Amino acid sequence: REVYALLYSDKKDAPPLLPSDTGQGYRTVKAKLGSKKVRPWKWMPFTNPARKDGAMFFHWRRAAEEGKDYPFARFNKTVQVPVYSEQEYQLYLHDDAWTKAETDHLFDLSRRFDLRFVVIHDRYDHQQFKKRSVEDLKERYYHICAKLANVRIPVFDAGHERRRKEQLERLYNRTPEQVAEEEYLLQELR
Amino acid sequence: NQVHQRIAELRKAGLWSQRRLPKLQEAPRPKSHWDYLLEEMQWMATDFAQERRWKVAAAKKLVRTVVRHHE
Amino acid sequence: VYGGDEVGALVFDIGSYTVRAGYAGEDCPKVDFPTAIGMVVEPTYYIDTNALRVPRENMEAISPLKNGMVEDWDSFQAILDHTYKMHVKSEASLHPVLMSEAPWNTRAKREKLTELMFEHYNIPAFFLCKTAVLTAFANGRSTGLILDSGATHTTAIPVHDGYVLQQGIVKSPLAGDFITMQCRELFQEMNIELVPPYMIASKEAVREGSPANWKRKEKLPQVTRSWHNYMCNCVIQDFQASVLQVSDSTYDEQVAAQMPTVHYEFPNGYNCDFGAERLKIPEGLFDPSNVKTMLGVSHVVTTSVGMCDIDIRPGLYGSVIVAGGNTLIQSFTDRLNRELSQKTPPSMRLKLIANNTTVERRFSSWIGGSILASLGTFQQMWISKQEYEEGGKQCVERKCP
Amino acid sequence: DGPFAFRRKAGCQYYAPHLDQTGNWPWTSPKDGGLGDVRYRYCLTTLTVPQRCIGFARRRVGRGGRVLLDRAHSDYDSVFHHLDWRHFRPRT
Amino acid sequence: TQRIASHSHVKGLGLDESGLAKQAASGLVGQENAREACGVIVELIKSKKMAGRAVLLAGPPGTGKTALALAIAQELGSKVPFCPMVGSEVYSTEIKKTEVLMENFRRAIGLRIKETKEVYEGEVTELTPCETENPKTISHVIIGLKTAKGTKQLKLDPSIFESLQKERVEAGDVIYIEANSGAVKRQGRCDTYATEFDLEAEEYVPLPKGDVHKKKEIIQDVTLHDLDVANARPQILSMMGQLMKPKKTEITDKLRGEINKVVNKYIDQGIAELVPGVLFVDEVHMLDIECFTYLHRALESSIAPIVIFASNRGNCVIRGTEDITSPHGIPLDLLDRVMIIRTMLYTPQEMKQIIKIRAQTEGINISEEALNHLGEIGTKTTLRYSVQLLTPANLLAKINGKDSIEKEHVEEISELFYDAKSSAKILAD
Amino acid sequence: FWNLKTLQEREARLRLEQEEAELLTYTREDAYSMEYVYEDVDGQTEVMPLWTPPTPPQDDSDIYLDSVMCLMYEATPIPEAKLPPVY
Ligand SMILES: Nc1ncnc2c1ncn2[C@@H]1O[C@H](COP(=O)(O)OP(=O)(O)OP(O)(O)=S)[C@@H](O)[C@H]1O
Ligand SMILES: Nc1ncnc2c1ncn2[C@@H]1O[C@H](COP(=O)(O)OP(=O)(O)OP(O)(O)=S)[C@@H](O)[C@H]1O
Ligand SMILES: [Mg+2]
Ligand SMILES: [Mg+2]
Repeated sequence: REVYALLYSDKKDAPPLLPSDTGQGYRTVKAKLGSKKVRPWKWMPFTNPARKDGAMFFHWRRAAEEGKDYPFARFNKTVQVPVYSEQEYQLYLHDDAWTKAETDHLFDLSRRFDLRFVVIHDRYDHQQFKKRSVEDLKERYYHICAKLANVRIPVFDAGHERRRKEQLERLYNRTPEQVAEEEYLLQELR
Repeated sequence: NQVHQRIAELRKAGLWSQRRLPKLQEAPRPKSHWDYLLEEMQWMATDFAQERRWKVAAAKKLVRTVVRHHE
Repeated sequence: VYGGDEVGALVFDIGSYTVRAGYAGEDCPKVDFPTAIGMVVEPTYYIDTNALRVPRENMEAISPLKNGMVEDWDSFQAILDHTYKMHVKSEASLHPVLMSEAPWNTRAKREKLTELMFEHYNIPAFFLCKTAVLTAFANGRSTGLILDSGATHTTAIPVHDGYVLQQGIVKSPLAGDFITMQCRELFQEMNIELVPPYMIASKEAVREGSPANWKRKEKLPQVTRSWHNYMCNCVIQDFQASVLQVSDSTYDEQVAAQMPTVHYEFPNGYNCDFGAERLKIPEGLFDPSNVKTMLGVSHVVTTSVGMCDIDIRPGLYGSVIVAGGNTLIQSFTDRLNRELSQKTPPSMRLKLIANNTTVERRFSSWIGGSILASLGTFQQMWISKQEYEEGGKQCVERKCP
Repeated sequence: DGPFAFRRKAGCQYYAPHLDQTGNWPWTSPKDGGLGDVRYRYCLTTLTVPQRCIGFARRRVGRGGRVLLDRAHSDYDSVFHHLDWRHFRPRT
Repeated sequence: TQRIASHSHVKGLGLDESGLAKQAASGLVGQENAREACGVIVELIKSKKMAGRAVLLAGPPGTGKTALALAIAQELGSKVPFCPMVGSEVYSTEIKKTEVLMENFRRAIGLRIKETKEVYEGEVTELTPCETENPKTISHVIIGLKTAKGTKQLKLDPSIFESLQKERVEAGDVIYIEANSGAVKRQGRCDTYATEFDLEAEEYVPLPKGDVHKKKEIIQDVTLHDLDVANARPQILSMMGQLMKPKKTEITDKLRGEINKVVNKYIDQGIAELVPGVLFVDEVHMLDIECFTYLHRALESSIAPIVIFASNRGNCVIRGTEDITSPHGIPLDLLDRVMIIRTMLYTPQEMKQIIKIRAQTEGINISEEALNHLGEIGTKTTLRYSVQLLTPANLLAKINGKDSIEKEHVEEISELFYDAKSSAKILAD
Repeated sequence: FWNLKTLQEREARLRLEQEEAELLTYTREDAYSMEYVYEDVDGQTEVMPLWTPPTPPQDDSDIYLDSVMCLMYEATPIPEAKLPPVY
């Protein structure tokens, strides 16, 4: 038996226990605190090498840590997305169903939103270019990536994903009588 | 029986949820900067909620102790 | 790598009701003054509560925001200057600023806001995030259906992976202002003369239903109709907070009549028992068809999710976040949860995040802004002034998604 | 099956749907359909000072590097106080 | 435990659920009928119904009579008191022989005492009296006690004020207060106030762990002989008694009856439970006629333990008689009171099995041909002799850098050491 | 009666003192110096998990997982043994 929660489990939860000295009294820990002295902290500018501009923000950091490389810069790495020349498109990637500027818009969005195709679909310029389903965006992206890799791996199956979503939509839209029916079948077929 | 035909007709229509299609695996990718940002965000939000709960409870404790000191 | 880095950034969340501001890393906005400001045509601006509540000749009450977006940039600059000088007490060029924005904010308005922040206030860094994402971030959720009901709109905003799915935004005009108008109509039907507290020199205790025995303040200057309407709106909103209650189910006259009455005292000493009409008024938020084609809040919810990818609908129903002041009406959360559980598909888990307090409902966007601004991983996201030198038009739309 | 039949293609892998139990977020119990990712779990914990079980707790790092014990309410908290399942205790 | 004795391999009677003896199990080989009779004796002991029942293990030397008695001891467990004696022990210089016999009888009756104590222990945090008007008058004395678990306040009877000052209790003292008597006992300053600079030893104790209020169960195992000795001579008369030699005394039947009464009262009160056990008398033919006659009366007591005799003497004159020969050195009158279990000689195969089990218990690697040679040595000579050859042959092998005994090592050790019969042969020549 | 009243008033005061929060802080030794372990009936040991801020990636082993996908499908690819053959 155990409990799971994110932020907290219930409104009646007891407060967290914070660490602190002197909880057993200051007098007993007097000699330890008096034996030492704190290291100096500074309000200092820091370079973030993940940023390309070079802007300097400020930190509370120890004096010896001044000028050290920003640790959060290690997180910075983007989702690998291929880049193609105008020539490579003209040679290989041409499709009568897709404009080049439309594909370039798709790939720019992909680089922006880390291949989160639901977000790409939301941000896709359906007004200027043709309306696209998320399966169409995935199809075009994975087709281009596979073709570029072959020119210079689980392949995408657009039909299977389309069928999967259509089935999920059909299962979602059904009336409460049509889910009462299914649960009554599921319980009576046992 | 008739229930079997009903199930078969639902399955033909796709509406039989017991036989839902699987999901084709996306090509694998490592975590991006935004994924680490959302992880750190979730951790910081937890720390905020717990710190607020601690400050409220500690204030209540100290004030009721002062009231007992006067009583 | 370590805990999030605090870079001394400011978090501004300027809504139509109150301007919420403070320092990043705090768990509550250190200031929230009404968005409505006083204007005298010369213009002289009276901005905060201490100044608004005193009568002045030829002073109008206006708001910089219109439909969740800023329209009058002069009043916006006035509010920003007042916030800085009085509450922030620090130079604008010294602290990075993270501001919230409406889910539906236009590109030109975002560019104008960024231009104002960089050219006028000379801030070192800037970021503009959506209110819905910050509300989700305040709850530690990267995805979910934000349901915001302030004074201007009741809006469902689907967030996925920290991004607002703008196609799924559904907005309704039923909000706190609609409730204020409904209470105004109720008072008019009962022939209660709304006397704002500023006109009362003295009052005497009277019984329920008795005529008010109050003395009018003398030497009162002439006031504009806008300021009088604003003061009446203030008293009506006090009434809304104190009296109104959402029925635990679909409103019924008999059940409403059975339940006990609640007593309220108006500023002029007039007091009454408000019976069952206190339940009828909030019912318009849920069943607008009975108010003398708007969608109910539960229908705004269920419509908004239906416009998203069905891969993400399980997550949207699995994380419903309620925010906004108008959601603090008694039993509003319970009624909403009941209706959504009744309407939600059985195959998907529905869970309303349990945070129901004034701080967690009204300031949620500011809390999310503070959380985001305190992240070390977020320090890459800032728009710098050097970046504004080149991409003043180009990058501002691209840097803040 | 017909219009919604499963057709495998070469060089492809698939994720089976959830049928027995509806899924849930990682921060939720496997009894509640969740992944149960252990960073979210609260388990019974004993302190050294006081030498008493504080009940269900989880170790979480705070903002300043401060390690914090989050605590979850339970109806049997008094019994856990009298106590001397997965029950963690500190050791050098 | 760790050192290996002549019976260290006997782990019990190798009996099945049906009471039949396995051919070789639990360290015993053969003696199937004798082992089955010993198992019935074990059931008799565990029944606890009977008193003074006697059994005689009888048979040639080295037929496992002592092994069977120690196997009964293993089967009964460590709870049942099993008192070994040899008949030579009755001839004491401090007390008469029949007193030695009665003392060993009472050593084989166990009693298990159960004490349940309720105690309130903790570090003293307050001693505030509660003043009142009498219908300064105090109606209660409040004591606050702290343990590692928590803190409790007690509303004690005011009369406990005498014991608090008698014990000189102050704040910071660990004390305990028993529920029944209400008397406080002080056990030192809490060690949280000890510095490394001050010198005291007995006056500091660690802060108690656990809840302030505790319920303790104390279980003690004693024999009736322990109670006899305790009540016969309790521990200036003590100074002279401890300076002088505390000899054994001829405890009177009056004391034994009083202790029987007290133990029956405890058993009625539920505080105690009796565990009657076994007295084993090896070499019982060393007893004399006075001892055997006394044993007639001793075994007819309703309080007596179950006694196991062993003899190998055959038709032998009874000690302390003249020319009275008896079938076991044990007069026919006493033999009429005992059930007899016969033990029989071993076959060569049974001897080989015993030799192998001994080599295993001694940790000795023995080759097959060495085992056959040692078995045939044991079919000559004696079993005991052939077993005794194992470890010196292992040592001889270790000297020659062999991890296992080879036949040549057995031969050489046999040439070095001789048995009783070969030595009688040398003496005759 | 006066004593009964005073004891009920005392128990009320003690209840008020106990309803208030008991613990708000724990020692530094427990916080950092000592690791928390659990030993089961077989002697296997488990260390209590620590929810830390995200660790920087050393390689591309930090594979992304869609937490919303895991609400409808399970996180492991179907084994080829139970996968139906190619259509
Ligand atoms: N405790 C309360 N109970 C009931 N209504 C309240 C309460 N507090 C605030 N309100 C109402 O909530 C509305 C303001 O909510 P907010 O979300 O703070 O507005 P805002 O966010 O500043 O501006 P918008 O409309 O969201 S752009 C007003 O109509 C208030 O009357
Ligand atoms: N059946 C048996 N199984 C295993 N070991 C045995 C067996 N019988 C005897 N032994 C062992 O061989 C030795 C001889 O047995 P003992 O019990 O000593 O014989 P005994 O009958 O006591 O001979 P006496 O009469 O005392 S000289 C001891 O070391 C026993 O442990
Ligand atoms: Mg708002
Ligand atoms: Mg013997």
